[PDB]
Amino acid sequence: MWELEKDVYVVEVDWTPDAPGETVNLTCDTPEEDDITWTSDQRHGVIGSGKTLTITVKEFLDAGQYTCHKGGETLSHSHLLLHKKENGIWSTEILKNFKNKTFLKCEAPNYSGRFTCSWLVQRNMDLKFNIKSSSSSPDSRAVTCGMASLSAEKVTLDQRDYEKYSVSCQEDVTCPTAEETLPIELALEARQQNKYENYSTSFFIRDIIKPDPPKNLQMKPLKNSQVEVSWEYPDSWSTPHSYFSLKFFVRIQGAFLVEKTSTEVQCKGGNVCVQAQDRYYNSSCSKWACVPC
Amino acid sequence: DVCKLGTVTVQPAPVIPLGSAANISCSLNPKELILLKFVNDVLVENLDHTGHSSTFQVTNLSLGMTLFVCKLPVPVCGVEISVGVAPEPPQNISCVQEGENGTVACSWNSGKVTYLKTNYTLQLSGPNNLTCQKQCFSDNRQNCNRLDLGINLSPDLAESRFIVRVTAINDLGNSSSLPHTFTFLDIVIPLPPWDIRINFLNASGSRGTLQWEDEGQVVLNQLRYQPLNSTSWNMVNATNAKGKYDLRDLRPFTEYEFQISSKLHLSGGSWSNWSESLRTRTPEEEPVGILDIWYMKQDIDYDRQQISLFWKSLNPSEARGKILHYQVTLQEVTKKTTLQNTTRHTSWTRVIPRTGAWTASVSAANSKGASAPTHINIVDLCGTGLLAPHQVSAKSENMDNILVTWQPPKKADSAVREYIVEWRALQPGSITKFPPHWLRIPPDNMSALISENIKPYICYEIRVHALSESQGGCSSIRGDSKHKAPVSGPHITAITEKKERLFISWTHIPFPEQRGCILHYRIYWKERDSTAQPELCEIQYRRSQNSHPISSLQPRVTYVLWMTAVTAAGESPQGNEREFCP
Amino acid sequence: RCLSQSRNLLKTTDDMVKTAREKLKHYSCTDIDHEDITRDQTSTLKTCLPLELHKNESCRGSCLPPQKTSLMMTLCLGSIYEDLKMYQTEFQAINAALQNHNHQQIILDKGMLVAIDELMQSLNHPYRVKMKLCILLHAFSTRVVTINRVMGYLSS
Amino acid sequence: LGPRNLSCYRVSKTDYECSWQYDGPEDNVSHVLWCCFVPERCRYFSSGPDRTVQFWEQDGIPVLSKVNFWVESRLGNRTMKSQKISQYLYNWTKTTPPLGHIKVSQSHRQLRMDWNVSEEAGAEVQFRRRMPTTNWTLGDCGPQVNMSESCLCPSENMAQEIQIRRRRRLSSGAPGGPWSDWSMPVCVPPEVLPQAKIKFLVEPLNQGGRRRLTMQGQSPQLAVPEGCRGRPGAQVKKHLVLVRMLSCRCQAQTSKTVPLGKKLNLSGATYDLNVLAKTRFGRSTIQKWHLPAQELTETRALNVSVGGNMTSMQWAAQAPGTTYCLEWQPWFQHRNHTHCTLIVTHSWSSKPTLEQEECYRITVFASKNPKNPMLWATVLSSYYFGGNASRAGTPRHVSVRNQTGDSVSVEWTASQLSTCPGVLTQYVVRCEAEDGAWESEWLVPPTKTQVTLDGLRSRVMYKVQVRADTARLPGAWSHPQRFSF
Ligand SMILES: *[C@@H]1O[C@H](CO)[C@@H](O[C@@H]2O[C@H](CO)[C@@H](O[C@@H]3O[C@H](CO)[C@@H](O)[C@H](O[C@H]4O[C@H](CO)[C@@H](O)[C@H](O)[C@@H]4O)[C@@H]3O)[C@H](O)[C@H]2NC(C)=O)[C@H](O)[C@H]1NC(C)=O
Ligand SMILES: *[C@@H]1O[C@H](CO)[C@@H](O)[C@H](O)[C@H]1NC(C)=O
Ligand SMILES: *[C@@H]1O[C@H](CO)[C@@H](O)[C@H](O)[C@H]1NC(C)=O
Ligand SMILES: *[C@@H]1O[C@H](CO)[C@@H](O)[C@H](O)[C@H]1NC(C)=O
Ligand SMILES: *[C@@H]1O[C@H](CO)[C@@H](O)[C@H](O)[C@H]1NC(C)=O
Ligand SMILES: *[C@@H]1O[C@H](CO)[C@@H](O)[C@H](O)[C@H]1NC(C)=O
Repeated sequence: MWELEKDVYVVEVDWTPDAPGETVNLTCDTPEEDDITWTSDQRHGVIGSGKTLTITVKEFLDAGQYTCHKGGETLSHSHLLLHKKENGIWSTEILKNFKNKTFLKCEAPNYSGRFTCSWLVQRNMDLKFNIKSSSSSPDSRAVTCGMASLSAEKVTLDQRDYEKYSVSCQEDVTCPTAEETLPIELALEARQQNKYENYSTSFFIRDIIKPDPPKNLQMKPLKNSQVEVSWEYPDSWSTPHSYFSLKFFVRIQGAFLVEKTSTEVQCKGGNVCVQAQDRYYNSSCSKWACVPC
Repeated sequence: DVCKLGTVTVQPAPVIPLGSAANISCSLNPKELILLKFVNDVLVENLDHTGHSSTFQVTNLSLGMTLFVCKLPVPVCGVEISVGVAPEPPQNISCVQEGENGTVACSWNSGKVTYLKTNYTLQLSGPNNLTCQKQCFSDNRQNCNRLDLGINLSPDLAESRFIVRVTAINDLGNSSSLPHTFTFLDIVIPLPPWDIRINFLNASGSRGTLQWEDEGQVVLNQLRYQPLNSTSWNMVNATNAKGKYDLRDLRPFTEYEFQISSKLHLSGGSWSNWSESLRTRTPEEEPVGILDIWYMKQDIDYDRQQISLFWKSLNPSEARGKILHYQVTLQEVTKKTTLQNTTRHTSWTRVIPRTGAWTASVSAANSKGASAPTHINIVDLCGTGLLAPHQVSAKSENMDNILVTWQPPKKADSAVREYIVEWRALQPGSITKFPPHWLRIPPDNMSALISENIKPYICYEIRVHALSESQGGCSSIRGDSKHKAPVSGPHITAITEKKERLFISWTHIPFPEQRGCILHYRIYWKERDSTAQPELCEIQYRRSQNSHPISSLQPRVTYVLWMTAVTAAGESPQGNEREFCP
Repeated sequence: RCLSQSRNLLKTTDDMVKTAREKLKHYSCTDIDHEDITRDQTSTLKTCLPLELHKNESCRGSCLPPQKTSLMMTLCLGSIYEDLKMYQTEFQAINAALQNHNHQQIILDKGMLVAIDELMQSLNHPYRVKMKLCILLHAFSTRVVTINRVMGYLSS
Repeated sequence: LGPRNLSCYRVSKTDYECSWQYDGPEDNVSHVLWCCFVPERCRYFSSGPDRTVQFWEQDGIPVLSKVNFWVESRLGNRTMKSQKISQYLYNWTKTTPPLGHIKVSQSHRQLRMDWNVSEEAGAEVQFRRRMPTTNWTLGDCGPQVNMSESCLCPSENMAQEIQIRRRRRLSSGAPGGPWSDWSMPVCVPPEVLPQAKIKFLVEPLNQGGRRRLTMQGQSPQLAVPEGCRGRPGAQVKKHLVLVRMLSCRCQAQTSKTVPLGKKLNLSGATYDLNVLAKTRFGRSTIQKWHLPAQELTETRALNVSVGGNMTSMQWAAQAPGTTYCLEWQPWFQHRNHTHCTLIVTHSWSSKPTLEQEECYRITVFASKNPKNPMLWATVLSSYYFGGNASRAGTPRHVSVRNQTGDSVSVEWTASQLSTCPGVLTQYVVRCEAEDGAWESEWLVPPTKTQVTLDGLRSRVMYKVQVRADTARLPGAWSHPQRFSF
């Protein structure tokens, strides 16, 4: 029942068969007062007389483009969305949840203050989006990030392909700190051509960070069929590597964790592969880097 | 604080009596409310103007402590509630004191557990204005069913009647006990004495002296002494022994355990716990029994005949103690002659001329000394057949038992005064390493039942002699307890023909082949082409026999010879074969 | 060094928070209710930064190595000391109050308390109780993580 | 004729559908679906051949008001229409099949299928299963408790196809939606695998003491329904074999799992071969093969030293430094007491196990790794006779029969050493006259039980004696036999 932006209103309808819709009033943004024509794009013919038209909304037939008009000149218009609601819980059919029953998966590569937030849309017929930091207090942490971009990744869940939209966001503080006390909270505004959806998320960027696979892996040949496997810290990871440090999982193809940059192991007939996790938290681990024995 | 969403309040208190009900009121800061009750941290219980202040009544609180969480789902606050009872009035109040130098402690029964932290106080009062008091905290971890008071009042002043009281306090309701009284003349439990030693005197294991050091006020004492033969302990009482006692009628050369308990007064005080068990070794004693000595008469020659010396001791009454020396004396009765020797073992051999009578004696010399010289008058090994008894019948109902019955001889049984029965094994030649084993049976008893030093499936030889000082009787026969079928038969070794008689000679079939007493042999001979029943000759077994004659057969016709060894319980199968054409 | 003691402190604090999560699961110890004990001398979270991560510069000791001497990082060490002081004081208070009642479901193992004590030696010189312990742990875990980070960067 | 059985409904949360069946030829059909209502307002959809038009919520269709659907089919110069239908579209919901991989668990005559479904509400569940050679059969799943759902099936002996479907049952215990479509097929294998006779090739071990086993590549086929591919219900996932050596048990247990059809080096020992097949539940069953032991023809030297409280055996091993295993098996008895060691000589204490008068098998194995069967080398499995063999080697029942006027024949039953290979070597028979003027010896192979003495002088008494000989000690003579002619 509220105004989303200049000359566009979003209302709510109780998505249930035996309940009645809401009543809204629309005024033509014109000081001239007389009998006027109102018309939509969902139906033909004049629908409203007078500058102030009262219309009831209970269905997606009742929403859209409402224009106040006379003669050959267009006076003004307004745009009317909806917002599905069932049993007091809002209905979210624009985005599809991941394997983890969550909607927005945000991930960062390091501690620079930057991340990317990906979600799984279900169709592509006229989707519009928005990212903003839903901050209440003046002390709440603020992101300053922009436009969403489609990503060519088509990921398969339940034997069906869904398209990953992504956004590349960057947090900012006037001067850095050592740790994060207030979480980053983000509000998403999905919209399919009339339908409106609000999504939310909240996270510290220390429990989502995902490192990169090791870049320079080599396998030095030793006596008694033993081998020296070596890697390196990824360059995208933060600096210095003494204040921020990793913890590599090593497996041969049950895995063993190390903190040095070289290891003694022996092969079995396949590959040897390492990961790169953050040593403190259970922040998610990178992808493997391998050499074939 | 932490309950930033409001508060929770209880009525009447977080501590309640058993089975009651409690009002719980949740209040929210101005501008659904569920209750979570958990039993021992286990979920078993579950469920705006009214939500600003919501009151509930809770009953049926189980035995223990439980948590109510008032959750608006986000939590608001909570309170930890506990249930309990007032302590039971204690019962069975007792107190303990340890000897002349020992403080007073006490013990009591607290009864039921309140599942809550309680405490107890212990008041001691007594005449001449003596008093003391200490407390103890009993909770979910530590239990106070005993306490020490820590004051050592004088036990010599035993003319006071003192008062013990124990009182229980908790958060819910106090409780008390009976104002118990105790007579101080019997509150003291004496400590066990020390320096309990055993001194050996009178050169006899029955006599000893037992010493100990204790308080000189002790009037009653008891001693426990016993050997290791039985778990029963011999008790003895004593009044005013004053640290020393004498012990008579003790089994000699027997290890003993010694324990002691004290008592200060016949009508006062209490007994004493037994001290450490003392292991004491009783010295030796001189045996007074008589050991029989057995002999043999093997005739090397008329003037150099062999006499054996055998004995066996198997009871700790004739060879008790560290016995090492055996002085053996052989005396001639007809003429004054004797021979002496020193032996360490149970067997000996001697060479004596056959002329003259004999008396054989041996001593039993332990560390204490030599026992009575065991002597036996000796007659000839085998005498006349007039006093020789009839055929002794041996019956074996067990694999390790033979019952032998000897009929009285044709001579009257008044002459015989003692019967000697000896068993031994058999060998192809002469045996001296294995001793013959003996027993004694009076003539008045009918039979003899031997169940020792006997092994089934070996043929043994028994002998019985009627012992007389002039000329005893002698008889012997062979037998075994249990025998089975022999595994095979011996060999027809040598064959000869002479003076119209055909002689067959063999050797001695070894010991494991018999598996008992071999009783006879059966020799079967026939013709080579004769498939009918072979004709048979019977040989009764004799140990000295190794050859057998047979009559003349058909000349110029070949004959086949074989044999079997037959006992009572079985028959040996066919052995080797012989072919002979006379 | 303080580095190995700090690793020991992290390991024992992780063990304790594991025990608290296992035991006080019915209690609010999951969500976060993230608030820390200290707010005035909070220069732990502002000064304990490396050299090349200063973008605006406006905002004695034994484990400060001579190879990495600075006129800034001493403030980080002092703030670590004061935070450890407050944490040990209220942890001693919660441990003392934990045994005045008959609940023995959570027992603070003295490993982290002796680790804090040795760290102090090295650096310088009802139902509300369970909730206060829980929030103290939920802030102390990230505080010991920060202290490990800064000790590893400084000493090495 | 014409269109019939119109049915529109809702699929997923934000999409709708309609379907109808035609009676008559479909050569040049065209179908139009007319949907309309009053708020009069009408709309048409054209599909042509296809019969699965979709109209999601923002296609200007009403989904919260009564609408009337009908279908018109256009053929040549003729139109025909089906029945009207009036219904809502929001609660006439078609529910999806159980999405994702549905888990199957096995038990005795039990197949338990568990699945997760997106909507937490419980729903009615039906199944339909097909045998490899028959048509389908139906079956209800009955009430369940719910998040997830569970269902049962009796496990048949061979493989079978099974399919599942649902329906969102209304709260009043009524059918509140159309039937769902079947999920993807679940093919389940036989509960017990009927094993076929696979082939093995026997090979005598070489001079070095190695035999070779190369399993052939063969496998039977299981008859399965049409849809059984890509899953272990069609064929078994993998074949395997398990080799076990029951000869040197002195170390820990070491059984080796090998893929079927590869070369393997095996010793001269008793082996157990298991042929197993891992299905989607686990290891199905076992095909048994028993390998008896063989021995190298090359006799090799061995030295022994027994007596007192000390026992040892010495030889010349190929190389020290590697762990060996020695085993003792008295061949003559039932091998009640087991005795082996895991350690060139070995020293140990004497016990009443190796001191009797029966033949012992001593087997020596050289080992390098207790994880594989290839590094166990057959050093020697030899036969020995402990104790005084001279007493046991004495022949029994020596019989002499006159053949001619100058020759006789001596025959005897074989000694205890004859049945024991590798120890008995020779029979020595001594013929000597009693006057001492003639002594002679005859040598007899151990495989002959008789001998003939020729050239014997007449009317002279002769004594004859027999013994048995071995490779280390002579034998005592028998009972002498006296004869004359
Ligand atoms: C995401 O979507 C949710 C919907 O689930 C949305 O919550 C809605 O927010 C709007 C605006 O924040 C609410 O509309 C308000 O309603 C209250 C009382 O109902 C009014 O007082 C408000 O009046 C405003 O507008 C007037 C006219 O312009 C002004 O005169 C006045 O001063 C106010 O500015 C306003 O109409 C709406 O009620 C909720 N829906 C609920 C509570 O169910 C949420 O805001 C969206 N965004 C985010 C970031 O979550
Ligand atoms: C609880 O409150 C009711 C009324 O407020 C009162 O009657 C009752 O006695 C109270 N119970 C307790 C245990 O205080
Ligand atoms: C015991 O408790 C009752 C309860 O009021 C009190 O009146 C009394 O004084 C108490 N007595 C003692 C000895 O504590
Ligand atoms: C759906 O909801 C409407 C609401 O009026 C009700 O009449 C109808 O029975 C429900 N069920 C179906 C199958 O239409
Ligand atoms: C269903 O989801 C649960 C999550 O609780 C998971 O443990 C299980 O593996 C899933 N799959 C099933 C039951 O087939
Ligand atoms: C074996 O027995 C024979 C016959 O008694 C004997 O002569 C020989 O010495 C014995 N040898 C051993 C080693 O016991």
